[PDB]
Amino acid sequence: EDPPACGSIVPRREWRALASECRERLTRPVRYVVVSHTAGSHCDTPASCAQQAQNVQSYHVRNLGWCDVGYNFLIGEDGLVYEGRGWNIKGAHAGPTWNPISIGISFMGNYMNRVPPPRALRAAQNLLACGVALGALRSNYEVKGHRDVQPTLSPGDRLYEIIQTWSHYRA
Amino acid sequence: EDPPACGSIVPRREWRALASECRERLTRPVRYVVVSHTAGSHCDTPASCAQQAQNVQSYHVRNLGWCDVGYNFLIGEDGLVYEGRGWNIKGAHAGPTWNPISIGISFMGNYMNRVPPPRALRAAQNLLACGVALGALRSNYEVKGHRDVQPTLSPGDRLYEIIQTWSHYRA
Ligand SMILES: CCCCCCCCCCCCCCCC(=O)O
Repeated sequence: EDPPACGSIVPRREWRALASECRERLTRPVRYVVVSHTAGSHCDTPASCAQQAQNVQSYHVRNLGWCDVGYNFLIGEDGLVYEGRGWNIKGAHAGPTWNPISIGISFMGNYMNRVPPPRALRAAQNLLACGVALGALRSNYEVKGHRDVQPTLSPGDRLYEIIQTWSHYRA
Repeated sequence: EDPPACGSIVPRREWRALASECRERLTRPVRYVVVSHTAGSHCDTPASCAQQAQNVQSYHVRNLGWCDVGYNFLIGEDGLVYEGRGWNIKGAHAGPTWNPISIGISFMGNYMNRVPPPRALRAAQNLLACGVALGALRSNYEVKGHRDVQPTLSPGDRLYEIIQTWSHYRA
């Protein structure tokens, strides 16, 4: 229901997601974007990646007791973006400092010794673009690695060096 | 014009397409979008869909002797948009009356007794928005079924019924 909709995103319902219980909202236009990797399994198909979105969310909700999967968005290697908390709800990916002043997107998989296909990178940037068009993101926006803000290897050596060559990337 | 690049499209190089020998351009902004199906085998993974787009292009160039894949864009059930002749080049999808004044989008598969998945419909729709934003399509552009402009079943009863419900569909 109620879809138009931008950057070709797989809606929560499409991926058979449990419902959110999160309330805290993000004050848009948002300034930062933090890229992480789930550090979980990778997947390269609509089917496999939906099952992985579930797996990630399930771990976050049933096990860490969170109100919803931690990320605002998840990127699959199938080149599709999966809906997490979204543009409006504050995420849980970067620590109390960074969670309310940024959107966090996560690439499903471990990218330490592996690199994400061009399509996933496309879906990523394309995702950010839609964000500006929406007022959710800030056109002047800045990109940061998960590791650029938290003692963590995330989003992986391989992927980390790519987002640095991104134009909107700041260190 | 309107600089920022739009949406996620799998480029030619990526699905391994033969080089295009087409030269006749379209006059921007285009007023019509004609939707068809390939009535060929469907595909639901980036991997399998790239092959299929190739099979379709192949069949058009090698067997029908066209300058390129007939469609301007192809949609896969993997939820991805496959680049063909693209926005600026007259295609070969709908006859001499319609090929000079329209964009042809084809859904890979036969949608007579199957509907395409939401991710497919979503990609197709997001693409059209991309066209508008770019100025390749009129903001008031009109979507037509292939059967509405030529005598064919394509784009399939199921998919035809769906596009009828689109904001820009005019029989
Ligand atoms: C290049 C970046 C993406 C731009 C693509 C065009 C954006 C138009 C599509 C916006 C979605 C239409 C509905 C409005 C949003 C909503 O209802 O939530």
